[PDB]
Amino acid sequence: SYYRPREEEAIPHPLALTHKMGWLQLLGRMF
Repeated sequence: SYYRPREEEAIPHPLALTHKMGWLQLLGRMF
């Protein structure tokens, strides 16, 4: 695991997915 402050889990949420999706692509575990 790693420190990432933005690291929320909510699939419906615009947490990063809509703006640029910078870290979901390397994370993959929650979505």
